[PDB]
Amino acid sequence: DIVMTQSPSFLSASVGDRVTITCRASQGISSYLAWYQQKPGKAPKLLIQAASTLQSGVPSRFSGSGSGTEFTLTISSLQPEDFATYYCQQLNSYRYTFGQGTKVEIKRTVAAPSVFIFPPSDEQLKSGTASVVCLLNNFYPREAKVQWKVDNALQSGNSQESVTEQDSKDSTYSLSSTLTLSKADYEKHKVYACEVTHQGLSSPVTKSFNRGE
Amino acid sequence: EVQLLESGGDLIQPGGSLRLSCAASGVTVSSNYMSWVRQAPGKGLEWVSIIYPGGSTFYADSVKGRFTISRDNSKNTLYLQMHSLRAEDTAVYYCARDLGSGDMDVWGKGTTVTVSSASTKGPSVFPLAPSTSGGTAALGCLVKDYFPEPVTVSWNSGALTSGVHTFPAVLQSSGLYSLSSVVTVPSSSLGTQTYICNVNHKPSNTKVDKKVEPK
Amino acid sequence: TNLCPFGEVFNATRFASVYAWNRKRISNCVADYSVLYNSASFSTFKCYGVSPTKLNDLCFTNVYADSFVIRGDEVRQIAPGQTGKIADYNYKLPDDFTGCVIAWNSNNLDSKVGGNYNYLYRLFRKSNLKPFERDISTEIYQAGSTPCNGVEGFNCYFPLQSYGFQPTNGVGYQPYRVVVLSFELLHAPATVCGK
Ligand SMILES: *[C@@H]1O[C@H](CO[C@@H]2O[C@@H](C)[C@@H](O)[C@@H](O)[C@@H]2O)[C@@H](O[C@@H]2O[C@H](CO)[C@@H](O)[C@H](O)[C@H]2NC(C)=O)[C@H](O)[C@H]1NC(C)=O
Repeated sequence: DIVMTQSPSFLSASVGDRVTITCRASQGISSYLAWYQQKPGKAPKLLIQAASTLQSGVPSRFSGSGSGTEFTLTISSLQPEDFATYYCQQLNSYRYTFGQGTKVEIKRTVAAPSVFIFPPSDEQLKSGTASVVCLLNNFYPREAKVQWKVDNALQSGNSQESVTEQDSKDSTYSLSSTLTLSKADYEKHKVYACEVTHQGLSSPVTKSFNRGE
Repeated sequence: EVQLLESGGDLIQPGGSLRLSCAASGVTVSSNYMSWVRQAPGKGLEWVSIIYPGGSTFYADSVKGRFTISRDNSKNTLYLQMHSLRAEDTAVYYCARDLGSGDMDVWGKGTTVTVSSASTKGPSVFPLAPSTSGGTAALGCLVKDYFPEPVTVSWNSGALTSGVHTFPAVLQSSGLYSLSSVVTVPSSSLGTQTYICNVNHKPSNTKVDKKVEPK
Repeated sequence: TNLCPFGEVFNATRFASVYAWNRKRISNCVADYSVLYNSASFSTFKCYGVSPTKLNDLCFTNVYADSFVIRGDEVRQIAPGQTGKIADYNYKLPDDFTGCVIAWNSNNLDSKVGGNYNYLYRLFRKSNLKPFERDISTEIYQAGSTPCNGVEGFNCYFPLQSYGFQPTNGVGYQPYRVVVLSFELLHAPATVCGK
């Protein structure tokens, strides 16, 4: 069976850069390849058909080439809104085979997060659960470290985090961390804090509050 | 003027059945190669089935004998009948027009199929209230303990979009989902501009409007 | 008395496209089937309802040789009860088909460096062909609500698509020459027999 290997799986490039994604077929498939763009939370969009034909409604900075076993998708001037996953597809096959996909991230200037801490609502504590939330807003790069401390005591196993996809306009991320205690344990302590370390910060940032005030 | 509108996704228990629909306009379903393409959470694209303009049908191995693609010419609608559904059938299902060689230029917005034993539960929505740092402040909504995905959050019925971040949902140990949606605003507007998050959870037919204020 | 002209069919220099597949009637001759089943030059030799080596003791009223070029991937469609673009829209064998399907790799003849586009197949047709039906029309196919009136465009497609045979394709994409032999039994005197 013909296999389609796509490389690289991930790439980061700066706005204006020339980007090239490769799709290799395990044997000669002539020009029977299509390229798709899928932005997060959207259906895929057909960019190129027949290896090199630019589909109507695709910016001319997208271009395909290739024949036989090696095909390229080139973005000649990377834009922030080009953040997406890109897929190749072997055409004219019984199998309708897709490539694994290449995720394209925009490389932008290091941006420090803005940190906010949110106490649990009085309404939720009525149900017997406390959710403390730490927001890390608009930062780059994606790597960030959040530590929860409850009266100078590091927490473990009682928090979960989530990161937005890269913003399509400013290429930043945002991170959300939730610390979940029972109402009982929540009222045994006073100082609730999340400590953020990030490359954009010249020193770790602490956002705290005192349960009560 | 060409659109593929799909519906029929729901929470379904393993071994159950479900029929997805795809209403077309601008394209004539019966004259085209029409495919169903699905995508599991975080995974790539997987072709599922196709119906030729002449009526021949074909199916991927993983669904052969369980799914049945069909079409209703009078209603200009594509169908995907699923039986003996499995957990690995959980995905976002798209309908697409195949230009003939496999290249699909028209896609629908997709419909979500969750195959689980768990029952449906609507979300609890708690306020993330502002204190605020500098000239700008942060407020949000905690959307807690719902099942299954997805929910969608908007602010001020869709008027407030700048500075809005709705985070992807984390799966708690209880089996329920939690998710947060926040928006940064100027500190000055906090006392003279109301902020409401609109949480829509189709699987439970629930829609929650939470008014967020400071304390 | 005279020998059946199989060489004109199998050793023909140029072959038809599958949408315009070519039929030759073979009648009033002695058929030497040993020339075919004793050949090491075929990659597919499938017979239905009859045995190839046991064919010279049979008589027929007419023999029909249909021949065309298709992908290697698609020879599997030249058989009873198949579906796909070729069987549905180009060449359709009946379920009760009696005869033989013969195919050999012709990448040495039918592929060109920049790609050979002389061979076409029908991509768009509203319904399937009946067995042995033949469609060589070139009407613009209307894929949408609005009519085409002969103008190619969006939702208005030329029904024929080109193969484009390049010599470095994989086997499934290389051109294969196919010959389908049909054995006609009428309540009429025979004209084709083996030695
Ligand atoms: C297809 O042709 C081969 C070879 O044909 C040669 O060139 C032709 C134009 C013609 O002039 C032939 O006489 C030439 O030999 C045929 O293969 C030959 O078959 C005979 C038996 O009939 C055998 O004795 C020879 O050795 C074979 N020669 C070669 C080179 O293989 C073949 O029979 C032809 N196919 C059909 C269906 O007739």
